[PDB]
Amino acid sequence: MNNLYRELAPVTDEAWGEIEQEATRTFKRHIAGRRVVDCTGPTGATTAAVSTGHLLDVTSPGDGVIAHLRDSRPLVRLRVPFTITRDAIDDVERGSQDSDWDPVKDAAKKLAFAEDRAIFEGYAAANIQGIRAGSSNPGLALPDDPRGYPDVIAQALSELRLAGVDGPYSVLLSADAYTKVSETTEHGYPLREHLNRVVDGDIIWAPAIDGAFVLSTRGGDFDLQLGTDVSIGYSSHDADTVQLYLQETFTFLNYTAEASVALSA
Amino acid sequence: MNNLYRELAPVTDEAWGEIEQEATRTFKRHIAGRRVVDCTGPTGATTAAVSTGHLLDVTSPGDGVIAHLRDSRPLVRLRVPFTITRDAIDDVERGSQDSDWDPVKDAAKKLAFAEDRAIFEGYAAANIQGIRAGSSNPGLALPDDPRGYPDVIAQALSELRLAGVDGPYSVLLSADAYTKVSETTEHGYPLREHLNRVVDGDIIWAPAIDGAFVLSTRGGDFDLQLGTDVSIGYSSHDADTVQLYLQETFTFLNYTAEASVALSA
Amino acid sequence: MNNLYRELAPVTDEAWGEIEQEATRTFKRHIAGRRVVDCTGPTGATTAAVSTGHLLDVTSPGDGVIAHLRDSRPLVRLRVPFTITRDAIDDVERGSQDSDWDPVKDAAKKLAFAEDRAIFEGYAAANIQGIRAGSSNPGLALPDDPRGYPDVIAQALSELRLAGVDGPYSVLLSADAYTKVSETTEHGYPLREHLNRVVDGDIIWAPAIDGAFVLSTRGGDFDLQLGTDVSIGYSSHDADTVQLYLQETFTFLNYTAEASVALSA
Repeated sequence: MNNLYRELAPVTDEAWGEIEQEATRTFKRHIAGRRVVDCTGPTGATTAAVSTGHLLDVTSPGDGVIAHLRDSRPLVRLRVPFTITRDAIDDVERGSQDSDWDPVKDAAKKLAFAEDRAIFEGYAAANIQGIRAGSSNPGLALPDDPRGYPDVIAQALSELRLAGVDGPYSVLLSADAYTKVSETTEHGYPLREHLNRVVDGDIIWAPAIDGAFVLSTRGGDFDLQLGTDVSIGYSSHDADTVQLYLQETFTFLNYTAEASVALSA
Repeated sequence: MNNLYRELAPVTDEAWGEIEQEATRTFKRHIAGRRVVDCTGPTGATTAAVSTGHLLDVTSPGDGVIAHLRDSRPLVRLRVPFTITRDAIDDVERGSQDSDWDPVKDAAKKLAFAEDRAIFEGYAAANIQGIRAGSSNPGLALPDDPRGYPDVIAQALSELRLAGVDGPYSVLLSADAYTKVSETTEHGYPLREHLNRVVDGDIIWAPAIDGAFVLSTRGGDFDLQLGTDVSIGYSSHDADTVQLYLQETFTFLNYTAEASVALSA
Repeated sequence: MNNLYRELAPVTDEAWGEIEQEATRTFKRHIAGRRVVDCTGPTGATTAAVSTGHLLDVTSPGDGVIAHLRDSRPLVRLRVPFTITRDAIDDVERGSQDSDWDPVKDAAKKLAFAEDRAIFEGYAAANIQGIRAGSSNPGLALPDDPRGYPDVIAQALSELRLAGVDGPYSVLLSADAYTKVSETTEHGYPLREHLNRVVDGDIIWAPAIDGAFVLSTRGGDFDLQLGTDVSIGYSSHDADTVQLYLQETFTFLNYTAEASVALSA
């Protein structure tokens, strides 16, 4: 057995396969960060913190001793509990499709949005600085006319060039901002066909974040430290329902404050 | 012999080859569904229904017994009768072309439109829910200016993204709506060259349906269960004509109500 | 794991072996049908219905299309819940006999009687016609003097001969009717030794049914379609008791209405 207690769940292996596929697809769909950032681990269940390598002054233990407490960032565990009906589970070994995995999908969306907001917006209670607060470049703003977005993006890319940051650059837009750039034409010309040439990397739907971000993807600038990847485990059950949860443990380290521009909403 | 009774038809093998080729080409041309939906079977002549895996409460047979009647969806057989002249058949072994297979073509069009309207518009008498009624996403509408269609399509695709549905997405338009998007330019730029980039799958002529549909083609969301594929069989003949029919038996299962948007006319 | 959730039950493997043996013996003892009828399957967990091969007229989907909905009979699942004490289970690995499996026995009796009454008496809520309602031969009656039973049975067998139905014929009697024919002598001669020669097949105790039935056992006339054979699974437990259930899913098809005579009580 294992800390997930899957062997205790009234969930047949076919329904485990279904819940795993639904969670994996929904998380991969909503998660923006792991396309951009370097993705280190999973280092395992025993990793509690990561070495920042820095040292902190602390009161000496005794005469003439110098004491430096070593700095580290703790890993945070996020867990989203979700309840699936036993009806939907038992239907699976009867060969069903259209078992209602909407609790799994909504849970995986909440988890992906919590991770992505920890990465980009920061999560103070975990001491995750986040790309927005950890960005040294001038904060831009998106206009109300999406036809201006290639201007603000070429501005941000000129900030990145002047800051000395290599490509390949990539741009992340919030869900509505991506809708706008998906509709928009300039004089009938597809404006995302202009963006696909202004931006030499990729243009990414990031529904969790606010405004937009322009980033380098040269590597080494952003590091998502996974302790444990997205895991499905058992909480409880009753006559009608099984309480499961989605869980991961991670921390985000922002190594290069110049490597990002925040485009505020 | 066989339930088609082809051996009883006054139709030479060359004219069977001609009628089969005409029916196959005309059905493949008109049928939209089988390009989008997963296409399971033909499971054979013995399949009468498909397991939905669900269970239905029914009155118990006796004290303390629990009885659950198992849910299933019946297969429907569609048959279109068509009459070809014996003149046109006997001409075939004389090496003719321009034998009048227009009855075969009109029959294959009626059959393809009946299948596609069962899939998309639903067929109440078969308990086929259909994608339109079985779609949970907000119902859109097409504008009178086709230059607006990339907007309504990027709207529907944003609904699909927000609903968490993967691509590759595809768009089906009714015959006139496809004519309109085939003509249209925006500022001279081919508007279907914009659509070919907004839509990462395919843009499909679907003359049977009303308005338009935007769908995912990731698989597993729509399942056309063929009992028997399109089959040509013999009904009767007289001195001048042979009554044939086109027939198939199928059911359509709509597993993912979120995976579709109906764009009403 | 599996839809029975046996791995979740606090029931040691020795007590599983005991409960399986008690259920199997008690079901085989009470079940009359499966000695007479052909017994097809178990076809598996995915079978929801059986093809009757017939076709049903339904409203056409469109001009000139002919639509026939295919007829099928749904499978019914019967479940009898039964509670065994954990005392009786834990006694088993201590090497006990006279663990109180009377809940298992009473459950297997209720299940066997529900199946046999579905087969013979019919089960309207499952659309099981049943041999009694599905018998075309004249309905006989049993007399109050069991010494008349060889007469009524030779009458029924003459009905079967005149109806053109082969042997080997068999006779099923309700529990008291079998008691009566077990006691009875005519002039000291064992009357079941007369019946063993009037009836060339077998004489069967059928406690579930009313009156008696005389049947052919040539095969092909009666078909019990098992989806899943008698299965033991776990519902819940507490500190003192385990709620289990006995379950099967089946349907009965009565192919030859002339092949049976109902001898009413």
